[PDB]
Amino acid sequence: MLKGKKAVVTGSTSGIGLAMATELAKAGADVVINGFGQPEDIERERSTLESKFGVKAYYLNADLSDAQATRDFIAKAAEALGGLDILVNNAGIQHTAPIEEFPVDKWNAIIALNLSAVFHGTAAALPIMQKQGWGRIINIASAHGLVASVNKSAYVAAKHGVVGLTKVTALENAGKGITCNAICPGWVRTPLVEKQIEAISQQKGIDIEAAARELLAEKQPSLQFVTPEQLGGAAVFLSSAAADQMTGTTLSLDGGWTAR
Amino acid sequence: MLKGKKAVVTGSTSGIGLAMATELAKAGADVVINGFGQPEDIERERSTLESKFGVKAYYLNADLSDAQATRDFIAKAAEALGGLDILVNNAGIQHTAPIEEFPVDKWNAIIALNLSAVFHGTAAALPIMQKQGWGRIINIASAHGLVASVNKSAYVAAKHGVVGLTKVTALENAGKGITCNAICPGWVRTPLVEKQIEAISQQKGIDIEAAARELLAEKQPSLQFVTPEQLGGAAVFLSSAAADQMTGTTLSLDGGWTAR
Amino acid sequence: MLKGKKAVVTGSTSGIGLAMATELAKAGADVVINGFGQPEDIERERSTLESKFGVKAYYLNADLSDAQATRDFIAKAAEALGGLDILVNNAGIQHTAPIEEFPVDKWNAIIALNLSAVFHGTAAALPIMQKQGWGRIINIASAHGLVASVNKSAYVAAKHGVVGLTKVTALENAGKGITCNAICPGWVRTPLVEKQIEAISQQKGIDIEAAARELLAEKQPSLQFVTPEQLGGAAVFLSSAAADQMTGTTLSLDGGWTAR
Amino acid sequence: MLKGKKAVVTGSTSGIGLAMATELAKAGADVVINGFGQPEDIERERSTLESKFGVKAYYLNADLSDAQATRDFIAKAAEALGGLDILVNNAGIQHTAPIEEFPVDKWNAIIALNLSAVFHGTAAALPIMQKQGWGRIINIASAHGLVASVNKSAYVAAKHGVVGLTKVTALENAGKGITCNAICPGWVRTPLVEKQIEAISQQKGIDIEAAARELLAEKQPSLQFVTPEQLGGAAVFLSSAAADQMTGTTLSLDGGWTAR
Ligand SMILES: NC(=O)c1ccc[n+]([C@@H]2O[C@H](COP(=O)([O-])OP(=O)(O)OC[C@H]3O[C@@H](n4cnc5c(N)ncnc54)[C@H](O)[C@@H]3O)[C@@H](O)[C@H]2O)c1
Ligand SMILES: NC(=O)c1ccc[n+]([C@@H]2O[C@H](COP(=O)([O-])OP(=O)(O)OC[C@H]3O[C@@H](n4cnc5c(N)ncnc54)[C@H](O)[C@@H]3O)[C@@H](O)[C@H]2O)c1
Ligand SMILES: NC(=O)c1ccc[n+]([C@@H]2O[C@H](COP(=O)([O-])OP(=O)(O)OC[C@H]3O[C@@H](n4cnc5c(N)ncnc54)[C@H](O)[C@@H]3O)[C@@H](O)[C@H]2O)c1
Ligand SMILES: NC(=O)c1ccc[n+]([C@@H]2O[C@H](COP(=O)([O-])OP(=O)(O)OC[C@H]3O[C@@H](n4cnc5c(N)ncnc54)[C@H](O)[C@@H]3O)[C@@H](O)[C@H]2O)c1
Ligand SMILES: CC(C(=O)O)C(=O)O
Ligand SMILES: CC(C(=O)O)C(=O)O
Ligand SMILES: CC(C(=O)O)C(=O)O
Ligand SMILES: CC(C(=O)O)C(=O)O
Ligand SMILES: [Cl-]
Ligand SMILES: [Cl-]
Ligand SMILES: [Cl-]
Ligand SMILES: [Cl-]
Ligand code: NA
Ligand code: NA
Ligand code: NA
Ligand code: NA
Ligand code: NA
Ligand code: NA
Ligand code: NA
Ligand code: NA
Ligand code: NA
Ligand code: NA
Repeated sequence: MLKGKKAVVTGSTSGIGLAMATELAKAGADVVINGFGQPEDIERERSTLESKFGVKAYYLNADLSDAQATRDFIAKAAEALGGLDILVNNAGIQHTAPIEEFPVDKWNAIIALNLSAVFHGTAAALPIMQKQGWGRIINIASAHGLVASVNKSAYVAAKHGVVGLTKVTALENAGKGITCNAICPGWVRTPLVEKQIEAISQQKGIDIEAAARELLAEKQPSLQFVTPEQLGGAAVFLSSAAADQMTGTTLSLDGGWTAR
Repeated sequence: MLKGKKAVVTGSTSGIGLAMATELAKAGADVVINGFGQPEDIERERSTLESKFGVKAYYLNADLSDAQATRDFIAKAAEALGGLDILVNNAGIQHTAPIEEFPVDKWNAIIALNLSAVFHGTAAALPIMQKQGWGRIINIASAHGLVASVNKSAYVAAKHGVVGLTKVTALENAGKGITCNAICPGWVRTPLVEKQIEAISQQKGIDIEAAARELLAEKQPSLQFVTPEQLGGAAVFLSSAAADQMTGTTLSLDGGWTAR
Repeated sequence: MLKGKKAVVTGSTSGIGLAMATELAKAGADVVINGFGQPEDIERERSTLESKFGVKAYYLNADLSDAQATRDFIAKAAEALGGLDILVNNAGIQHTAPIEEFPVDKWNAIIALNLSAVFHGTAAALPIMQKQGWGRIINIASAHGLVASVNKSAYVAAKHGVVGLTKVTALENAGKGITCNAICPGWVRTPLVEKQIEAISQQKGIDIEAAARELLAEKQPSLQFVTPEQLGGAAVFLSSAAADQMTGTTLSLDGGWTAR
Repeated sequence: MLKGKKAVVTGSTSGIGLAMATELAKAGADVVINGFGQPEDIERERSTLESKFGVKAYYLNADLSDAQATRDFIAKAAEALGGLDILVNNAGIQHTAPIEEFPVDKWNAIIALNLSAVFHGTAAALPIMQKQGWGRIINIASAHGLVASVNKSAYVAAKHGVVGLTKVTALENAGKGITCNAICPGWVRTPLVEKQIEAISQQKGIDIEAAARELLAEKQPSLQFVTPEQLGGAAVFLSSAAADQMTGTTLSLDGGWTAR
């Protein structure tokens, strides 16, 4: 249980982050959610976190590609919650092209969100965690923070950067009651992956499900997707006392991707 | 909860393995324990697992440096339990000396227990897990399965070997309902470490506690020991559904050792 | 020998890059040099590459923190040389502070030079290498592309990013006659390190040389600096036929830093 | 040049080790060769090292699965050469089967040769290198010292062990003029691989060359074999002064295998 904890999840209006926020609320944490989407859907998400799980939930819209807006988001989140105990740096985007064709603005947008926002969000959260002597920073990296694939230069660079940044954060705060770790998923069937499944299905002249199977066979030896729910369980474990001496490391849920 | 699971923990009469067995029993698993020590202490351990936690517990004495005895141990364990769902390959030993002074019999004894027993125990358990379509093999490696220190050639080689073997096990059994992962602890204050603390305290002319502090400062940025209880929580997480797609990987609880 | 090769070295007016350019010229390559410094020193560097080693050398001033200026640099370099066979992405900077005190403009400046310039320079070079069916991209990462230290968040993140980017580059160009690898130095006594040695000497109240010794003892088990000359030899090896199937990897010259 | 160096190559009657011995002799080192094969072929190998390259060469038959015979081999090699400057621990074997079917005697034979012989050979060589203040120990690991594949439990465990052991060796001897590094090849078309190519060709009902292509496509993004000659060049580089601060690390020549 994380009863009375105060949690922030970036990019929690979809996908993995939505499951992060749900599992943390189900464990008893109050939660700040964040991200884009349809306003009616976001408010139903917010209000149902409260009505299902009996916690407080707040939605703060911030485009975390802007540094100042990320730092201001953290301050607003902490004010809403009355503190900040668990920060999940989750928001991220993907774009695929070979390096020489890779758009300079997509490189800049993936580095800004997928790497720099993790730095700015961490910097703004740390003093709150340091003054209270307890904290969790849970960065959502990827198998692509440890290995590469073709056509994903910006994303692999950003995610490797998040793994490095996670290690620094942990070393700087070692013994202070604060841990920092990176969850590194393999394929999870969210919209970020569905786009790639569709691009495959068109490239190969096959249906969507045969395309999902080929996606998995290429990288993920279990031939099964990792689920958002499993990922939210991993974050609940990282938040637990058993994980008090787990810091500066990666937690790979990837169906065997990085074992080969 | 792991209610009704059937677990085996090698080297569970002391240290980390004793905490493994306790936490698994507290989660509801029946447990086979194993290892050396004083018979009165071992039977009190067995019987109190049952009387505290309401599970069945069995002690099977096997010296796991013998291959056949390890394979026969697994069969006897499975017969006792009526199955075998979770295998914790934990038993291990340490010896410190520079390579050119390192005793050939201590190299052979550390490779036999710390590496080969993990192979023989896995081989004997696998067909039971494959026929039922579910399993957990949890190997206790070390930070020394990922990095090295001086004077620990056999142990670092064995533990690196266990990390490799964990990856193979996971790949061969990917998608079958069986996962295999390696818990990689930093310093944990058990008798295996207390001996090194004492050797330090004599080398340096200092008390035991100043020696423990120097041990930690050299390797473990948190300056705190990892606890057996924390480690048993990590094994309970690896045994959970959230970890169904966590396979072939290492889970480092090391206070930041391997982040630097 | 690399007789008739055409090489580009970013940040080759000092330090490691100057030795890169020297060793490549001594192997027979024509060389483009780049970086800041005193104009008289830069022209003496250029002209002495030619007069000592009998190659052609060109100095192209570009601030590689600007993306367009990096891409325009590569085109100008290729025009100067009449081709582009070996690209050494070396220019980089350092800044030390804890995360919550780390200046947002220094994060942006280290990501721009130490990571994004490697991407833009690679993107501009690749089509030249792809059309000729031969190439070397040699990225200068760091031990800090594989592990972390305190107070170096931007730099560790950038260098991890360069290791990821090196892997992508290599995978996208596998079998085309082009390799991409990352040289990962430990401490090398250049101005980037001398500043840290001086900061230590002031923190500790000791002379500069005792400070250099403490720098080395903390991280580098050999207790000796890696030299720029050794690093230029590593790049000459990466450029050789023996390294035709060495791609997507790191080459650590770090006195044992990353072995522990 | 390695003029006047004294080198030992285990398992140098075939494959990679034969190329190791050739390249070292071509650089000017005297060489001890070792391994099984037809006596006429071994003596022609020995004598042609001398007659082509003008060095001294000696053949010492030792089965390095025996610890004492490995230690006695090193002493005999050093007596032959009048010293011992470069030790290449290369001899190794492979066997493929799933873990539960993997023969206990093949596990023991792969651990004995592929791991323990590297320990015994290193232990016997070290005091000779320590007394002279210079040495190279070059261990031939594999991509399978860093990642796994199915059906190769003993070999992946042994090779991971060699990577760990390489790190210890380097740390214990850091700053003494002795380095220890692991060359980690991807696929190299020697008899050890030809057997696997043939097993594939039968499994799939295809010719030998289509089977070699499928072997490469599964693991090695360049779609080209690494050559023994390239590997001997890597060992000649590790033996050079440029590599004086390269210690405790892996040098991957694997066509991109471990980048993904
Ligand atoms: N899906 C996978 O297979 C997979 C695998 C490994 C890692 N990841 C990572 O998991 C994380 C979540 O991805 P997902 O798959 O759930 O994707 P998703 O697209 O379903 O969700 C992305 C979330 O981030 C938000 N977001 C996007 N741009 C933003 C911005 N500028 N500011 C604030 N919020 C922004 C979106 O609104 C959404 O809430 C990402 O960091 C991604 O890199 C995903
Ligand atoms: N303590 C640490 O800091 C630390 C750190 C990393 C990894 N480890 C690993 O954790 C595991 C447990 O170690 P620990 O610290 O709890 O040590 P411990 O000495 O307290 O316990 C070792 C257990 O193994 C048993 N054992 C020893 N030889 C055996 C044999 N031949 N057959 C069967 N059982 C045998 C012992 O009786 C005991 O039950 C080992 O694999 C060790 O390598 C420990
Ligand atoms: N010195 C070390 O211990 C060490 C260790 C590991 C990695 N590195 C890396 O080695 C590389 C070279 O560093 P060094 O130690 O030789 O440092 P240095 O300071 O001596 O040289 C830096 C070079 O980069 C140039 N440069 C700086 N900003 C630039 C810009 N915006 N555009 C173009 N050129 C620019 C400088 O003018 C100079 O030529 C860097 O990537 C650094 O991160 C150094
Ligand atoms: N070929 C590859 O693709 C590949 C890839 C990665 C690593 N490796 C490693 O490279 C090394 C050399 O393998 P190779 O492919 O050249 O194989 P190879 O079979 O062609 O040569 C093996 C050499 O070891 C000798 N040898 C075998 N058993 C021995 C024993 N008990 N004592 C002494 N010598 C013995 C053989 O006689 C022969 O000289 C091995 O360590 C292997 O694991 C090979
Ligand atoms: C696996 C998935 C990710 O890393 O986010 C991707 O490659 O897009
Ligand atoms: C940390 C502890 C271990 O790895 O078991 C040791 O080095 O003895
Ligand atoms: C070692 C040196 C570097 O990585 O550039 C530094 O930490 O500054
Ligand atoms: C690649 C080759 C090796 O590692 O020796 C093999 O897997 O057999
Ligand atoms: Cl790929
Ligand atoms: Cl050490
Ligand atoms: Cl540090
Ligand atoms: Cl495989
Ligand atoms: Na709280
Ligand atoms: Na940002
Ligand atoms: Na059961
Ligand atoms: Na055994
Ligand atoms: Na390390
Ligand atoms: Na040319
Ligand atoms: Na740039
Ligand atoms: Na000599
Ligand atoms: Na042996
Ligand atoms: Na991999």
